[PDB]
Amino acid sequence: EHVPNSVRLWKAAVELEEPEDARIMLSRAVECCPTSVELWLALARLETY
Amino acid sequence: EEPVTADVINPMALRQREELREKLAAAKEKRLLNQKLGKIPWLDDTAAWIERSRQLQKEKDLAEKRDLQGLTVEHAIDSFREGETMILTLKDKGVLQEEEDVLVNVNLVDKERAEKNVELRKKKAQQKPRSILSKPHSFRLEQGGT
Repeated sequence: EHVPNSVRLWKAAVELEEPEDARIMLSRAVECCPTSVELWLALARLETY
Repeated sequence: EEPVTADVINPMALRQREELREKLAAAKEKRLLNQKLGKIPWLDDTAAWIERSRQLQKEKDLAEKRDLQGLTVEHAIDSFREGETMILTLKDKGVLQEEEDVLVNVNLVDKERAEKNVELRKKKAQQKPRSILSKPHSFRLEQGGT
């Protein structure tokens, strides 16, 4: 809720969140930190059809 | 004739008493501090939290647009000669030794030591000679210098 640029908090939150909410949080983190290639890769891991 | 009341000094029972006192003090501190420490929807859903986070991100984006009085000097006032200045440093004392800090010049102390050694090599209100053993030329600074 303090909007941290750290990916570790986002990574910890995503791994225990619902997959749809997980990808939404990953998109929010990407908006906060575009350089976070891990979040983009995780979102691409759930890119669907 | 009759000895007066004397408490038996037990060196290692006193240690037990000290340990018990320390434990009681620690427990009291814990009890006191827990009072100062024990005073302290969106928690169950994630989509609402992400909506709040996006709203706060939008809000953040919108908001983006000299005085040494009292220090003793362990030297006589007459020891210091007019016309020149000279440096004082703290005298060495143990950290646990609770005593007032005194200001000292190494050269002046060397001079005084030499004077004392010269005096002792040539000297060969009650009971003065041994009063030095049981028991000093210092002045107190006020508003800087004196």
